[PDB]
Amino acid sequence: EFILEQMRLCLAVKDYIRTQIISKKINTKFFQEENTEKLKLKYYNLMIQLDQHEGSYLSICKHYRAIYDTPCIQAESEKWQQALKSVVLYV
Repeated sequence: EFILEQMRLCLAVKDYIRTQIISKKINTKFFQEENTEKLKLKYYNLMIQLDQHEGSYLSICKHYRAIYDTPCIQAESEKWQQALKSVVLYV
């Protein structure tokens, strides 16, 4: 949480390069979602904003495919519908 929090602060500063620099320290430290789903959701909801800046239209597809985590995501049709719609829209 500590190392993830300052990413939003850097976004507030509007310094994308530093955000992309600091984000690389969490890629290998996955499987933190075994008991903390909301932390994983918060993490994924930031690279979407980050990559939307310049032109990256395919990595965000990978993120939305990664929103296929614990059925605490897909058992909520009211938002699961658009969660699975946006991936096929962005492909």
